[PDB]
Amino acid sequence: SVQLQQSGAELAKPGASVKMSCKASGYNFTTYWMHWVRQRPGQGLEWIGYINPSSGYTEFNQKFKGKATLTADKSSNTAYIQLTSLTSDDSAIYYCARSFYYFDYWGQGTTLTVSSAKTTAPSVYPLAPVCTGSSVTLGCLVKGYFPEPVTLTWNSGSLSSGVHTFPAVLQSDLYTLSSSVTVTSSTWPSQSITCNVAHPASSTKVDKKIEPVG
Amino acid sequence: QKTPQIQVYSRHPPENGKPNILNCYVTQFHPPHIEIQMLKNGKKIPKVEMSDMSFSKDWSFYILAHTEFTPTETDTYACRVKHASMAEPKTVYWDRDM
Amino acid sequence: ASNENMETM
Amino acid sequence: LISMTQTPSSLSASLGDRVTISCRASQDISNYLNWYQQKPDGPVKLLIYYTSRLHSGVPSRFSGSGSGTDYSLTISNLEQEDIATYFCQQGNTFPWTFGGGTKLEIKRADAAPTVSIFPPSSEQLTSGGASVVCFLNNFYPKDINVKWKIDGSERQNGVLNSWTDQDSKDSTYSMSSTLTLTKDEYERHNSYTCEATHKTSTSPIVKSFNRNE
Amino acid sequence: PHSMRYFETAVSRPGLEEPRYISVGYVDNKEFVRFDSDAENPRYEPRAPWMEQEGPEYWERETQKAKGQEQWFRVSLRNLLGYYNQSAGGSHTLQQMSGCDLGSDWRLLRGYLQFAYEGRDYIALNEDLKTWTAADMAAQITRRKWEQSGAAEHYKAYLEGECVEWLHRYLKNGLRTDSPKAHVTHHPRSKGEVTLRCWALGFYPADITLTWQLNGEELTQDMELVETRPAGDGTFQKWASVVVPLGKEQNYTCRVYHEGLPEPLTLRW
Repeated sequence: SVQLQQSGAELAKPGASVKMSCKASGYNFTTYWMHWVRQRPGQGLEWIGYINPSSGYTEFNQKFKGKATLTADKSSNTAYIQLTSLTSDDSAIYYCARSFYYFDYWGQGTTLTVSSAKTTAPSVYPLAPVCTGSSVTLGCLVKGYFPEPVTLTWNSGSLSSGVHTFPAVLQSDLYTLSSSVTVTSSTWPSQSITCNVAHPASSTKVDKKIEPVG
Repeated sequence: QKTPQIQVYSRHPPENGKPNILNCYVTQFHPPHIEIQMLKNGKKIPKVEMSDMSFSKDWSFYILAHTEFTPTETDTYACRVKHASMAEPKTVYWDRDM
Repeated sequence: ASNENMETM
Repeated sequence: LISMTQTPSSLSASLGDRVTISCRASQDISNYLNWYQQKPDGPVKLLIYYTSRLHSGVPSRFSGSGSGTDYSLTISNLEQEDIATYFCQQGNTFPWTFGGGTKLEIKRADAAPTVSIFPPSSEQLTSGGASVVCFLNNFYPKDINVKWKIDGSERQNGVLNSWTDQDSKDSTYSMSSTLTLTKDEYERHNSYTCEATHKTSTSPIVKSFNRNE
Repeated sequence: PHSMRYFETAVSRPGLEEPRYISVGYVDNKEFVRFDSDAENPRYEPRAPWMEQEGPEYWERETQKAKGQEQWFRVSLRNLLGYYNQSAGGSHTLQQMSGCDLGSDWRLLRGYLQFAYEGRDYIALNEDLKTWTAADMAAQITRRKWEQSGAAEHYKAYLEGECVEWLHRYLKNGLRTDSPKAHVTHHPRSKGEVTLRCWALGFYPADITLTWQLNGEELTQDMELVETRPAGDGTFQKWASVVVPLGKEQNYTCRVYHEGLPEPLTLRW
C-alpha cells in the first residue's frame, strides 16, 4: 500500500529551470531515502542521487552535481528535484524511488521536454499510391506540430486492423508522425478511408479523406 | 509546547573506574526555557558545563550538558529535565548499553 | 555580516 | 564508478521458455545486486533484490542467482506479461549504477518488409513543401536499414525515421521514413527511391517512382 | 555550494520590559559568531578561529547592529502580542532564520528570511524575494505592512550585496571528515528475544544512515534508532537496534552509510 505519485509532464525552455514533485503515501516518509533516476529517450536508467528526508541530506552521482537539487517537504510528504540551466540533454523521464541500496517502489515518472518551440497545430496530408497487388496501403502524414500528443484514427476508429501508427519524431524543433493502413485492393477506392487527427493542445480536429491518383 | 528528547551517555566507551565524560543531550523542545540537573546517586553534581543553546530548522531547541565522571560498579548517574511540556520532570538514568 | 531589520512586524 | 554490463541488449524467446539474463560488474559487489522490470508502456517495478530475494508481489517464476561479479535473472515460464526490459543495479559502492538494458522480444518467423512509397500530397505541394514517405511494414527481425536516392544520388539530409515496437499480435516490426525537402528541389528532380536492407534478401528491396508519370 | 545563516531568538520574559535576544551566525553550518543580550556587556563574539582576524571596527559595527535587532524584536514581540490579543505577563518566543547561498558562479544562489512565533511558522519571504507567505491572519497584518514598506526589496538588496560579499570574505579561510567505527552489541531482551544494537561512533559530519537487514531485506519498519548525538569531542554517535529471535542473530546484518566510508560498512554479531 506504498504509492509514489509524481507530478505531470513538464516542458520547458532552454536555460530555464524545472521543479518536479513526488508525493509518498503508505509509509513513514522520513524513514527511507528517496532516490531519483533519469532515462533519456532510448537509453537505460541512470542514478541521479538520493535525499534523506529526515535531515534533508543529499548525495549525488557526480555527473548531476551542478544540474540537480533535491529537497523534501515532510509536512506534505513530498520530495522535489529541481534541474537548472536546461538543455536538450535534460529531456527525459525522471522517476522517484524508495529505499537504500535497492528501489522498493517507483513513481510513475515525470516526462520533461526541453524545447523553444511554440504550440503549432499539425498539417495533415493524405498519402495515396502513385500510377497491382491483392492489397493496398494508404497513409496519413501529420507534420509540424507541438507539443505531444496527437490522436490519430482511421474511419473514426472503425478501421483498426492493419494499421501502424508510428512514434513521433523531431523535425527541426517540431513533431512529425505518420500512419499507414492496409486494406484489400477491392475495398479502396470503393469505400471511404479517412484519417482523423486531433491535436488537443491547439484544439485541432482534422479529417482528411484519401483520394486516388496521388 | 513540544516535549524534549533526552539522552544520557558517555563520550568514550565506559570502563569501570576510568576517567570519562557524561552527556545529557536534550533536543526538540520549545519554549527554550528548561532546567537540566546531572545527578550522581541522586545528589547534585557540581561543575556541570552547559553548551550555548541553539535551535534547528524545526525551530525547536537543543542543548548539551556534560560533566567529568568515573563510573564504577555501584554508582548511579542520571539527568533530570524540567520543561513545561510534560507531566513532570523526567529523570533519565544512564545505561551502559544505550 | 548581519542585516539590520527595518519596518517592524 | 562500478560498471554494470549486460549482454545482450535484445533477447529473443518464446512463450513457455526458460529465459536467462546476465549481468557482470567491473568488481566484486558482494551480492548487493538487484533486478528491475520496465514494461513497454512505462512502469518500473522491483523484481529481485540482494541477488536472490523475491520482492513481494513478484510471481515465483522469477529467480535470481550469482556471486562475486556474475549475476543472472531467470524466468522459468515466459508469459506474455513478461515481455519487458530488465535492468540490473549494483548497491555495493556509490554511485549506484544500472546495467544497460536487455530487452525481451517474442521469437517468430522471418518476414520481409512490405514496402510502400508515397509522393507528396497536393496540399503539401501547395503549401510549398514536399515529403516522400516510405513505409516498411511487418518485417522480422527488427534490424533494417533505409537509403534514399534522388535521381540515383544518395540523400541523407532531411530524413526522419520512426520505428514501432514489436506488434502484440503478429510479433512483427514496422518502420516509417520521411524525406523532406522544398517544393522547388522536389519539382526539379523526377526520380525518387527508398531502398530497404534486411536479412530476408541479399539485394535491397527497392521502391521508386518518377514524378512526371 | 556555500551558505551563511543567522538564527535569532527573542524571548519576552515576565517582568522587565527588555526581552532576551540571541543571535548565532553560521557559515556552512559551522557557528562562527554569537551575540547574547544576557551577558554583562553583550557583544558579538567569534566562535571560529578564523574570525580573530577581523579587527575592532567589524565587532563594533556588528554589535551595534545586534543592539538594533534587540530593539526591533522587542517591538515586534509587543506588536504580535497585540495581534493575537494575548496577555503581557507571559513569556513568548520570536525566531528568525535568514541569510544567503553563494553559487559556483559567485552569485546569490538563494536567499532566506523566515520567522516563527511560539515555535510555529509565521511569515517567510518567498524564493522570488518579492512576495511573502503568511501562516495566519496576524501574519497577514505583518505582510500588508511589509508590502507597504517595500521590505522584500530592501532585504533583496542585503542578500545581493552585503550578505554574499561577507560570505565570500569568510570563505576565503574557513573541510574534514572522520569515518565511523561501528560494532554490534547484543542484549538479552525478552525470554526468547534479544536486542541487536548497531553502533556508529566517532564520525564526522553528523549525517549518517544505519540500516538493519534480514538476509538483504530492510527492517526499517520495526527498527528503533536514536537521534544522532555529539560525543562532545568533535565527532558524533548513533545507534540502531532490532529485536530478533534468540539464536537467529547471524541472519541479521547492519549497514552503515557515511561520507568518509570508501564503501558502506556491513556488520554482524
